[PDB]
Amino acid sequence: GRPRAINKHEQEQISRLLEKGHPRQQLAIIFGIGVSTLYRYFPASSI
DNA sequence: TGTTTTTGATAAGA
DNA sequence: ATCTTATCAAAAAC
Repeated sequence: GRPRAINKHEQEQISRLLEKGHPRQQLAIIFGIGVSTLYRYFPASSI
């Protein structure tokens, strides 16, 4: 199968950053993954 | 060349 | 312009 873009570690962190107000576009770029992926891992309707 | 799993563009959104 | 969501083709792995 294909590996995940972010490990469970990165998920807790990104989750945090997102709650702290970091723009998904910025996080995408930095972690080198796609904005759509972030919206999947963390629905807007969940922050 | 083949399956699986997850990625990421993308279109649509009373 | 923005933001979000689910879809779906295919990249990534083996």
